Amino acid sequence: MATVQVDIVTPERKVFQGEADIVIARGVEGELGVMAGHIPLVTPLKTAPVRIKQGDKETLIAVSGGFLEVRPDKVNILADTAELPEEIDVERAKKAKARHETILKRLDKTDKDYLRHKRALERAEVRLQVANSKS
Amino acid sequence: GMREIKRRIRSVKNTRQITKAMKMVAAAKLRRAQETAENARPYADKISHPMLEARPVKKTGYMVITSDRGLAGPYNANILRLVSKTIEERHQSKDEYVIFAVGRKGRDFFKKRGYPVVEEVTGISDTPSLTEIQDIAQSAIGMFADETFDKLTIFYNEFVSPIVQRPVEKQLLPLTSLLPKYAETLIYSALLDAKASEFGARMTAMGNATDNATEMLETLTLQFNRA
Repeated sequence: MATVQVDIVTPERKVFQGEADIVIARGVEGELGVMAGHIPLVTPLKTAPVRIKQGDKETLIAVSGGFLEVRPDKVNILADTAELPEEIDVERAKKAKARHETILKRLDKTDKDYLRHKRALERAEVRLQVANSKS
Repeated sequence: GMREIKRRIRSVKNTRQITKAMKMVAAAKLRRAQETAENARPYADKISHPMLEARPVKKTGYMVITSDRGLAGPYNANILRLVSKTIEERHQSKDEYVIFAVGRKGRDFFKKRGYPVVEEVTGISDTPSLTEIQDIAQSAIGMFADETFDKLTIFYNEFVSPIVQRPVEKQLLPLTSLLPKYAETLIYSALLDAKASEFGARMTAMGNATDNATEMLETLTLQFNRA
């Protein structure tokens, strides 16, 4: 059992610093399970959880953006709004479950909000689904 | 000469009370900002365009930053002073520039003397966190992104010392030496710098303020006794 850093970091401050045993992530054109010994690898990510294991303690993570960055050693993703397994406020997501979900059915015709509030129906589902994993 | 020169005295006293207690905060608050600033650096660092490549040259957009709820000496009246001197030569046209007025003190300026203003970001915040200008930022970009902007720009109140801070105007969207989140964070960079500077500028005016009260008081006091 070796080790390799996987530091997801929001524009503001760092997020997960600790060394990662084995990593997983869901990219746009597949699934990237971050590890050690990779080649340079960069491509747009999804709003997916990157449960960055640090002691076999597993937990989903809230992410929605950021680009990829891979080497033979390190991995840093510049994701947008992201937070810890406990900083995920379940109640702030209980609002989008009555703010964005209960309005995505009004206006249509021209493309619009199926991808400015349903993509948001991913951040508004991550803060409820990932909201489980707090341990 | 034995009544309302003591009113002048007590009032000047009170003013003295608060300018120093707000001098305390100007540095309480706007040093924290420095933390919530040099933190950006990290992500501020990880580094023909969508079009954010040098193009010409018609309607340009400004983004002038100022304190809302200000009490910071000149550092707010000399950045308006500068948008209203530099646009004086860039206005022989009625394109009318358009400014994104952040901060309420610059806001009001711009709606007294027509300018006009296509956006006025409500209430600054002193953190200022993540969800705060990802509108005016995002939409100040959005106006270069197709395409009513051939160039963006902030009027930044750049931070040298806490004793000084200089009116500066940078250019944002037409870059220099899919991924324009750079622009959005650039606006962080200034919005964040613009903060320090304000309170940087605020305690400096508050010390000076305190002092000026003391002094002035010590003038007034001669009248308290000698008719």
